[PDB]
Amino acid sequence: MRVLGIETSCDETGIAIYDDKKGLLANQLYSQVKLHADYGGVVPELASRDHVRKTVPLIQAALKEAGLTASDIDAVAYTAGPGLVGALLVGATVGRSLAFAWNVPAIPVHHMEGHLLAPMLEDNPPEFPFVALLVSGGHTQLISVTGIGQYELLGESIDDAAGEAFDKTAKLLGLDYPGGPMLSKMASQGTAGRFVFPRPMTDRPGLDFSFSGLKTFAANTIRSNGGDEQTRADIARAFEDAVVDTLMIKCKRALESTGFKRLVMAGGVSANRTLRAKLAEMMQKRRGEVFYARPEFCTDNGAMIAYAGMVRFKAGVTADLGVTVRPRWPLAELPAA
Amino acid sequence: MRILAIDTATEACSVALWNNGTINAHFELCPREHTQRILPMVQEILAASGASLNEIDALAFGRGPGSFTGVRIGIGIAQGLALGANLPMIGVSTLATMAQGAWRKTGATRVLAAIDARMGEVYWAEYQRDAQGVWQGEETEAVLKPERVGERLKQLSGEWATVGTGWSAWPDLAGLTLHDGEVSLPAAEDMLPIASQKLAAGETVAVEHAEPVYLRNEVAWKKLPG
Ligand SMILES: Nc1ncnc2c1ncn2[C@@H]1O[C@H](COP(=O)(O)O)[C@@H](O)[C@H]1O
Repeated sequence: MRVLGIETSCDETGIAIYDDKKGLLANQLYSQVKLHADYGGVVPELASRDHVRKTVPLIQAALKEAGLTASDIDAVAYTAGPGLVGALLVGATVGRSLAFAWNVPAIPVHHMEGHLLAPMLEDNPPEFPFVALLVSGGHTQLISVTGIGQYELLGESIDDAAGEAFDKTAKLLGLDYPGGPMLSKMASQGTAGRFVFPRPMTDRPGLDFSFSGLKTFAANTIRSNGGDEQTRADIARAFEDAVVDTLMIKCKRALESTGFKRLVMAGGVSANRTLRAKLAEMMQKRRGEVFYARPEFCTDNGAMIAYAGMVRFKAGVTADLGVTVRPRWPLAELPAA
Repeated sequence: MRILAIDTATEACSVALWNNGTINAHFELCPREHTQRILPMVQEILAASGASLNEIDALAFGRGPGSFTGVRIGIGIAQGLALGANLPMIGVSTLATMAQGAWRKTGATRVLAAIDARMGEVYWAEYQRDAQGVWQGEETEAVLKPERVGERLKQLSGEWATVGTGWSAWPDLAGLTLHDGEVSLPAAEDMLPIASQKLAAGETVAVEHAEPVYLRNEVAWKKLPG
């Protein structure tokens, strides 16, 4: 079985072809970073216009990449939400009308489920049950996964998600939007323990998060110190170490509470080098296991949508002729499979 | 020939099919329901004329201008269908489509098309039908302030029919002899004679070349300091 996946929820056009026997057959990606950088954030109108010029050519390139023709595709999967209504609508209208024209089922996919299931694309995929740490731009959640579509929210952030906290501090460190990865590169040249940032919500028990106060601590530290590269790299490292220690403490607590032996990390922030090593080390001590997506499948791609689309198609999730986008769509609201 | 036309650039949802002259059409006001109504309308108009999507010779689409969202719904749906069925595509101006509608309804050969774009500006065009039924004046398509339109009306002469929501938004814009064109919104059935002329001239594009015509290309965001 072959599923074509379409991802256009934010600033990246992702097209992929996933075969449940042979694995990933094609993976195409166009990033709009340079388009939005100058505005310091994604301009919805500019993002929507760019998905229009890249969706159809990238579908055409993905088919020629995998050396397949139209009839080799059994279903079309597209991100229906959450995301930007304007960007979502590009992939959803192209995706649904393509499925109609090819006379194949169309699969609306939840973008966060896409991220969550991205580690299922690697060898030795996680078995249920597992604790999932979803660390994205807008969300930071601890989820109890007991099956596919069986997601129990254990904890979430009350303010900034870990990803936006990374972007906000990177802006203050003079980096271009989105600065999260560049902050992490700066941090790798940093001196351990030079500065010590707090770990919010870790004094009291509970699984909820808070990162807004790290932005303020960072801002005040930048102002109270010199502007040399080494100082800024030491602040970048102190910020990263605090976010990772916080995420590690909360993951530990969730594993204890649930009683689970498996931990899965997903979302853009799960690409972080320091987070991957610290969570790996903790699971080795617990005598458990960590599961990650490859770094490219941590951020927006179409492979996770073609994969999650295939799982939903096997469970009976099909779209009617009406196209529907859900810019606000909670992971808890999605039905169990 | 067989031509399928679709339009969602404005507050209306419309589809139409041309089969060597005979036309089957459907039009409806679908505010906030564009994505919910377009593919059921396509499936129904094809089933009605017993036509298969694979037998279509050209897919005509509302290229704009109009609602940015609406124009992108129309191009998205048309691109998926054309890519899926390997169909040549024909972009038809929403301004010229309303001119054709005014001619079909009133016999008007000289049309002043104005769409009420947000921010108090209008999408403007001066369209004149020639002896061959071709609407001339595509180079006049622009986004203008009503004051600039009023100045432009002083430069024109004769009898004109008015079409579009621009005249609803600014009815005090109406030296010239103006008549109501009886068209506020485009219909896909009025795209079919324009698409038929374009297909005959070999002026079709492949799916990857289909582009929207927004006219307003200015961003409603300032760039970061310096
Ligand atoms: N290596 C990294 N370290 C920290 N944050 C990252 C890294 N790579 C991506 N991100 C962040 O992850 C987010 C993008 O992922 P997402 O919202 O899950 O699609 C942004 O907030 C990025 O700054």
